[PDB]
Amino acid sequence: MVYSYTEKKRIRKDFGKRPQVLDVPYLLSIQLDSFQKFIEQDPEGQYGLEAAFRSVFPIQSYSGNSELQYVSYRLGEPVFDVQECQIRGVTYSAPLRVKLRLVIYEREAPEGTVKDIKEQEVYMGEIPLMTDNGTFVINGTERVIVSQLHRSPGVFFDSDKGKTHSSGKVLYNARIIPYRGSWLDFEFDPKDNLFVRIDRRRKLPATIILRALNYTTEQILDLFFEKVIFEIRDNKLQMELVPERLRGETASFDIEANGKVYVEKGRRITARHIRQLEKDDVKLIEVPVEYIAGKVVAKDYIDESTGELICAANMELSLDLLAKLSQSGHKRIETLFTNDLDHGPYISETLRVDPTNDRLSALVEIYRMMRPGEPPTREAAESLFENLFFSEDRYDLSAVGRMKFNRSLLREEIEGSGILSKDDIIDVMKKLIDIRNGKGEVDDIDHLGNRRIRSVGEMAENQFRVGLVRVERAVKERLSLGDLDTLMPQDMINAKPISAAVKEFFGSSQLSQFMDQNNPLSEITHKRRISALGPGGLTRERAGFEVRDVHPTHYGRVCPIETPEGPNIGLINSLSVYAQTNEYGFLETPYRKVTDGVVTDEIHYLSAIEEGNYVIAQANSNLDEEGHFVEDLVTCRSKGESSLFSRDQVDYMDVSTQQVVSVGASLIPFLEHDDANRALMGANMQRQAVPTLRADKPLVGTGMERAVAVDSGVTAVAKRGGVVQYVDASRIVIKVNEDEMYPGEAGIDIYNLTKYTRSNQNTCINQMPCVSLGEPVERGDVLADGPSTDLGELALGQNMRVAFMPWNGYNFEDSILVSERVVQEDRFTTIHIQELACVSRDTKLGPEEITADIPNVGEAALSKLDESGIVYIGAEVTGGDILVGKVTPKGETQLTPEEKLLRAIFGEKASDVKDSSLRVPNGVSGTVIDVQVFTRDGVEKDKRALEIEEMQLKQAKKDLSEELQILEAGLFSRIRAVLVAGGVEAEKLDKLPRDRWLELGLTDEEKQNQLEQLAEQYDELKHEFEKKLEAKRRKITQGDDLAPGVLKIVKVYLAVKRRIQPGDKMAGRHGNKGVISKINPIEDMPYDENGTPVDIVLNPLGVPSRMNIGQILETHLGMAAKGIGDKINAMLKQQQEVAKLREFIQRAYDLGADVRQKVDLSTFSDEEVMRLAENLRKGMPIATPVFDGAKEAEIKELLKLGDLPTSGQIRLYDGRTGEQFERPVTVGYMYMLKLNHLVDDKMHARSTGSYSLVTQQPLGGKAQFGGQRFGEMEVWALEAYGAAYTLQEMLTVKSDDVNGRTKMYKNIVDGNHQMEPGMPESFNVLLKEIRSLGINIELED
Amino acid sequence: TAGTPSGNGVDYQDDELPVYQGETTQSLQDYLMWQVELTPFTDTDRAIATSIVDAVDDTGYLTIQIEDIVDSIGDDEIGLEEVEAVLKRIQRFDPVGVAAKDLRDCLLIQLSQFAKETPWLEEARLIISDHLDLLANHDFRTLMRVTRLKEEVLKEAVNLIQSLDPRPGQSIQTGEPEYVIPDVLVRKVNDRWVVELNSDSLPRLKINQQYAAMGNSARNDADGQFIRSNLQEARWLIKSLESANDTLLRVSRCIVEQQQAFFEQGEEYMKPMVLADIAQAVEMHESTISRVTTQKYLHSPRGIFELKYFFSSHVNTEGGGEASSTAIRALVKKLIAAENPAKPLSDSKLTSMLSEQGIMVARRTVAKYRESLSIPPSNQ
Amino acid sequence: RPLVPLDGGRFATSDLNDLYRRVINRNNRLKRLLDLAAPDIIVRNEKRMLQEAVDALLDNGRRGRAITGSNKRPLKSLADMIKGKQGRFRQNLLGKRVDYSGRSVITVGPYLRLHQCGLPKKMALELFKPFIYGKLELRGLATTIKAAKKMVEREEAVVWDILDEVIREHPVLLNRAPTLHRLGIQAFEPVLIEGKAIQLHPLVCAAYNADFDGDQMAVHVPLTLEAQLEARALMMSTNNILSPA
DNA sequence: ATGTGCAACAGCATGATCGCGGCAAGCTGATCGTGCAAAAGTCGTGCCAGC
RNA sequence: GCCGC
Ligand SMILES: [Mg+2]
Repeated sequence: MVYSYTEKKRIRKDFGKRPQVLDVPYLLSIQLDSFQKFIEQDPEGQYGLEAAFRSVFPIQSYSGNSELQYVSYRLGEPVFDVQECQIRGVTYSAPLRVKLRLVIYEREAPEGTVKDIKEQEVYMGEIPLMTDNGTFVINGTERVIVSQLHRSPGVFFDSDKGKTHSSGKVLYNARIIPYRGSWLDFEFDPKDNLFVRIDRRRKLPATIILRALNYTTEQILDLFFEKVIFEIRDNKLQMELVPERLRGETASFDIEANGKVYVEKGRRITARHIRQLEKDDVKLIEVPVEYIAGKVVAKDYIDESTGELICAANMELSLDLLAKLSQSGHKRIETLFTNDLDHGPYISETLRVDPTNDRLSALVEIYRMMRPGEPPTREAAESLFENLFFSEDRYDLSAVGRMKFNRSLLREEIEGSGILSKDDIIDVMKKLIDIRNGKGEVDDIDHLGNRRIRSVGEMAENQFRVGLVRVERAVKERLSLGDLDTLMPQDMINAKPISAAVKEFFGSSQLSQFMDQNNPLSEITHKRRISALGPGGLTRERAGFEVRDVHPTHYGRVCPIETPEGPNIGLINSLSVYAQTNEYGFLETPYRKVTDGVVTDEIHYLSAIEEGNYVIAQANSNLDEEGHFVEDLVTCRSKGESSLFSRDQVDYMDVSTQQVVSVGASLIPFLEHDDANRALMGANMQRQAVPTLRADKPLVGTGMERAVAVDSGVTAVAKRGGVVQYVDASRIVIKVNEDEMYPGEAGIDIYNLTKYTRSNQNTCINQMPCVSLGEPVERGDVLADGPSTDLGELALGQNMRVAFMPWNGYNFEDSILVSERVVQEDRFTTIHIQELACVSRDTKLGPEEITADIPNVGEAALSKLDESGIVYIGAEVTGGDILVGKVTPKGETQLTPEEKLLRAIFGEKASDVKDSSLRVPNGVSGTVIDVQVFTRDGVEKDKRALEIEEMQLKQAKKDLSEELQILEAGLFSRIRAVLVAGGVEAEKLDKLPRDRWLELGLTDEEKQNQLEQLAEQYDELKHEFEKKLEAKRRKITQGDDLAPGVLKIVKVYLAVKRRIQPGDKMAGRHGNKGVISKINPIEDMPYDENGTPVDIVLNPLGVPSRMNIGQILETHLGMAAKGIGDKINAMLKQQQEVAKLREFIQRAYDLGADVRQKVDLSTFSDEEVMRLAENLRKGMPIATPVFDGAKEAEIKELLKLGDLPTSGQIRLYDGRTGEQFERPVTVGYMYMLKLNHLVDDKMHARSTGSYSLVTQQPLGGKAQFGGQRFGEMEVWALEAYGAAYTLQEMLTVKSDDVNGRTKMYKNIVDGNHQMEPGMPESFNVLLKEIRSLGINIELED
Repeated sequence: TAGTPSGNGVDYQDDELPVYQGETTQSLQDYLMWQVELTPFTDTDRAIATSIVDAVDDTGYLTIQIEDIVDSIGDDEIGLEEVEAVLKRIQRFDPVGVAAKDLRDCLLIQLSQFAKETPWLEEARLIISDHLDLLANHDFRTLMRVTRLKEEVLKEAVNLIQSLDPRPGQSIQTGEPEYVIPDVLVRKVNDRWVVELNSDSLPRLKINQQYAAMGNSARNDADGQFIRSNLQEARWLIKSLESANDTLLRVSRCIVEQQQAFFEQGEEYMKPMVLADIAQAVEMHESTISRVTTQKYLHSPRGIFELKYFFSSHVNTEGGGEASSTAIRALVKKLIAAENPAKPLSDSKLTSMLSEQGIMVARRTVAKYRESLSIPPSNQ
Repeated sequence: RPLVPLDGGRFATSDLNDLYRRVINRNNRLKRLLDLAAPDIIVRNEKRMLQEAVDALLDNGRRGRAITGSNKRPLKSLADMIKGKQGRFRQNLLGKRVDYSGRSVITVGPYLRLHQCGLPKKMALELFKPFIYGKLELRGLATTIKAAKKMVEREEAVVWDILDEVIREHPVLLNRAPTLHRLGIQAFEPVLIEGKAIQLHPLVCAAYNADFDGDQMAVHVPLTLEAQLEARALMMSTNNILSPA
């Protein structure tokens, strides 16, 4: 109840100090949920394949009265499972079956149909599926897909830092970004002119687009400005009063209110005068005529006498114009505001710049600017403008785009048309003018509320949509030439482009890369990875200093610690433990609701925008029993800041202290005691560890090991756990209990563990059981632990006894000193697996045969080859041994006498057939593990192929017959009970087979009903098992459909053990790394007064400068834990009774200062206590959470419990001199990992090899036997030394002097040591290159 | 595809402007020159060594005569005595026995490099190698009497001789058997033996040509429109490739139509189809069809991988109508192999058997068919 | 300008070959169309085509927004692939790769002198192969070069003895990849050690800016009397003790 | 008092942006038909020399 | 491209 079966075997001592509200999520929910939403059926057309089909289908020809109606779709069962798919090297995918019908409409009768062919489902392409762990097995690989962090479609306003024209003038711009389509932009000139940049083309005034929307000059001036009315009647020339707008202005003359002076000429302009004027109800008042001189007419007043009128908008007025309008009777004149206090002159200047005022003129102008080719004919311009924006299939903002668009402009409605209208462009322009005016502010583009996440499902949906559009384009053509005989497969189903697009996206993309397979931690980290790069992302060199900086919005969403170092720092991030993605695609993080002064248990997920308003408390703020805050003033985040608030002003609380760290950074104990960058290095280095031979749990952990181990999927977890029936190194069979059971056919659970298997990084993957026999298990318990996992806990390192002291300079700088005892116990010894393959491929001259006998090959070479030419399993091959014996034919149809006598003396071939055999590459050694020969259909079966097929059939029958045995035993038990009910012969009945001829008939009812039904069920069971067995046999024995050219394939695996050595690299999980300097003998290492030497010696000089106190704290804590473990081991050694041992374990499990763990041994069974105590001989595995855990006092009392000094330092004696070191030395246990950088892959040397055809210089890199590159800086250094002869021998003799190389080699062999230089080939190549142009360059004498 | 191979070894030169650059390979002649450059030779000796190693074939034997080498030198005091010494020095290089004039010399030099105490050194040094080599080619029943030695000793001397390398210098080759078969013409078995074509890449080429040429033309960055600058080159290329694939498919369909029986039941059922037979079928001239189907290759479950192997005009004056000499040769090979241990296989007897079977062929032709790819089993 | 080989006998033309082929095609078509007395419009178009092909061959990426092809990547013209970054960076002007060069991870040796470094014997016996061949042929252990080569291949004990004899006073020079000043490359006297890691004297780490947490070095052999004297009398670690800045 | 010459400002195109090393991954193709003489090449057939 | 210095 309190603890599960897998946890009662070994309980970590949690230091706690704070309860946990909600548990850590599945840690893999993003990829799983995204692909589930992409794949699963949806009754509505919301998302996925159904959404794409509804987007394109239904489709009809151009008035051809023929349409294809789409109804539902399905995915067929995969033809291979995951394991055999990986072992074969093929893609794991499912066929796509789509059901659609052809309808033929009546030509004579409108809206009538004549035919309706409802043909069955058809096939187009195969959609790859993801495994249970979120991986896409394509081409026999893993190929995880990385999520992308991009800018959400919508509207963004920016100020470009206001430094472009060097005048200090800040420039505002607005951008409209759709999900798919062409961008739109607005910009501000330094002369304050509205300019647009459509599709990033040359800048044009906004007035062309503004007029293209059927907007006249009067209407634009009316909508974009607040027009005022000027009344000139009986020469009074009054003005309407708008005191609200009249804020800043100078009175040109005396201002009187209803004939009484209100404001004098040039009087006070303060708010008091405005308030006094507004208080008095005053009608229109007269003004001096000089004020109207600067005014501009807005409307276009018409003269009632003659058709002539002053329609010149955006123009001032003249003194004669006043008389002209008075003659026409214009009593009221409409003029815009023309006030510059907060508003200003806009839009009008752009209309003055551009004189086009017609929709046709604007359309042709934008057609010329967009397309500088052929001028339009009133149809090209209209159609092109309709295609640019406001087109259903050309321009499209997603629902998130519409949401952001409406929210940024303060519109209540969220949902809306997915295509932009006429009004929103006007609203955007008005908003930009508003920001320029002063009201409003620019938004942050690095704000996490403006950045979205694209997962695998959405990208796959987009690729499928593109492919289906391409298919549709071809489909539309055929319908014009369609008769009634055509069906759906004959209607251009076109699987080719669907499959091509989908496979191109999955197999070859920037965001679909090989997944890391070192540890489960690297797989977990890679799966939940956020990347800013990609197709639609931001490139490395385009990234400024601000996009790769941590933001105050990164709190509970992305980790500020985990990130790559050099190129991609800040561009690749990792999700936090509790972070999850909103419905629209924005990051979220949970918080606890706070009501009054008590924090509640209900949990709300807040995004980046919502959390910006509330006041959020801290996770590590103390609370009372009732939930109230124990102190009045608490620390909170209000708006991107930190300050103290009252106990009542808070609104939310953090769920836990791990909210801001990712999975990788959660496994670092004492993270708060490490420097940020060194902890970054430690977190990045924890993922490069190599799983060892034997797993070893960490003594000082965190408690996240169980979650990482279970959620990664390397282990084997029970799903309907009952009791364990049969155990083996390769199988576990569990008898599911009766309480939960599927009715009928009984049922058992069979788990086939994956033995030694090559991973992506050429490491080893192996699973071994954890249950012994007859041991009851529950659902979710761990049965087998995969690579680097001990009893269901992440264990990717080993517990090393460490002394912090300088030792004769052998730990100088970052080096590490290691004892020989560490080497002897095979710690840090890893298994590496390699795959080698050879293919027999047909040729014109004849087929390629794989045979044991190899011409011109001695008998010693054929010793390790079988009768079929394939190595025996288990043979140890080194150097250049032959693996597969393959012969290539040669062509000769002219039998000359010498070849005739050659054939006479020797075999019929006379060794004409060349040999091309798969040999081990030099420097590679190991034991042959597996051979996986594949053959084509029709070709003769290989001799070993029969043996492998036999073993596969044996395994299938062995794992299939268990359920048959169970079912037949149940049937026999039922028959025995029936015969016991009547006419029981007991042992006499049990002795004869077939229930002693079904116990005759006995009673009529039993014979007619019981015995007959039992016999019928028995026969049906036999027939069912038999058909299933021959189905398995047929599936096993088949000819693999190979490539048209290939004929046979053989794959060979080699496994080798890599031991530790001075060249190897070793590092802890606190950012402290190094290389081994020496493997010291046991008697030379320092020892304490008990004679036990240390295993590792490190330098104290590396602690203070790097600022890692977690190192020392973990060392002390590991020493305390191992002291308690030693006490338990010693007390178990002396055969002490169970009572005292239980008392000691209970005392050790109740330590700490009010921890939240309540483990008690009172309810523990005695055998359970014995097993748990036997599991703590090697140490007590205590756990400290990330930002709360053990303190100095608790560590010291833990030390005092185990009879160890509280200072953490003991007296060491020199193993060489026998003298005691003058000062005490810090000794303890530190968890040390083994990184993937070994000198067996980093040691290289070359004297002579191969050179390129061009420039004749040595090749580069290992596996090609290349030479080290002597770059430009090395030559600069040689020049600065004055070494001219060394430089000359570097440039000519060693690299490019073709004759010089041979001459110098001949001199060296003879012993001359003479140079004889020449002309490098590269200069000749350069001369030929320059001469290949029209330029002549020559070497004059 | 149930089983798919892992990607074959391939690479391309990166971070280097002349992409793919190259990679030097070491051949037999290059290795011989490298060995020559590291031994003390005079200038005349060096010239002779270069001249004689230039003539080394792929198998490691000298193709040109020694007197012809002397004539090639064309200088006095370089008579055959000197070139003989130089060649004999050259022979003892890393592929021991390389640059050998004949088989006898190769065995002599191979046996020379030994402990001089092997059980049958003098037995096969000259009695077997330098003499009665033709006898050793046959059963060598009279060789024991000729050499005055017991047959038991010869039974081990023959094995000792066979222990030597027959063709030294062929273990140095660095070429890779990458001359695999594209099989651009794929074929599967159906109710009518349908024939398809793979590796067309026509949709891919069309898409790439579009996205490049029409992509630049549709792009509005350049002034005007590239309606013919780039758009009207991809169309020409696509049309040419489509026409080529169409005529190839038509020729293949004609070939399978006239040669259905070769693929059905027995393999040796080819009609003697001529170029005019397909020319009239496809209404195209014979020259184009001959140039089209002269190295194109098909992928058949049982038939040969070629498109010219079927094109035979070998009527051979068959009794009933006409026949193909390919089937006649196949039948002769099958019958000759399946015969008595004596295996007479006489040309007259084979011709009589073929005539009885219905193939009216002269006794002199059958000798040519047999000698093309076989030898008479003691028919003389 | 070699053309790339593919699987089978197929050959794929490189970018320069494509440019030359296009220029030749345009020239041939223009020549054949000139003699037909065609209207001047198509003559004008074909002359423009030939000119554009010539500019694309000589200088890609200008006047026509590049030609690209088959991967939506610009084709490499004659000037773009002159030498590395259009200059002389990669395979000329001090960019050469060299023979007699090695590389491995460095560790610390506190027992060393200022002029000594620890050289693995597997890294040796490969850099000093021709010297070992010469010493074997000179001492009479092997007469032919083939015998000496085979004996070195079999790595017998006398081979190790001769290697130790031939390394005696031959200085070797180690450099670290970011060579910032002239002290980033120095000449030491090799000492044969068993293993795979180079043992560097701690006192030169500051000059090298080297630490033992995973760095690597490169080893070059000065195989000439003049080069040996220069490495001993100029670039020895005992020679440079004061920084030249 | 109006017209002409010269210096300055804004816009546009061009060139460059540290090394060294190890996994990796895709292949970058082809082309065209012509219908005919003119040539070279090839096959069914009969010959003499060796056993 | 990923990683190491
Ligand atoms: Mg370092």
